[PDB]
Amino acid sequence: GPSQPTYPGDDAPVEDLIRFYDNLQQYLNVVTRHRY
Amino acid sequence: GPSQPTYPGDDAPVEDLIRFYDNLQQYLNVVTRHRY
Repeated sequence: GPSQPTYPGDDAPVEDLIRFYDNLQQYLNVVTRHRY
Repeated sequence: GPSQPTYPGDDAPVEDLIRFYDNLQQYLNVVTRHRY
């Protein structure tokens, strides 16, 4: 659902950043409902 | 370039989250070079 994605940190490795990217993808998909 | 994207905050509005999404898109595009 509209789960607020957790931010690992600034020094987070690119893999976890990919994770955050996908988690933001899901979150944004939900909250924006593709209105951007 | 590989500019480390700035994190606005947890309560950041979805627009700025879109911004961070695109900034992460650029950053990840660079650093991963599409290897994910």
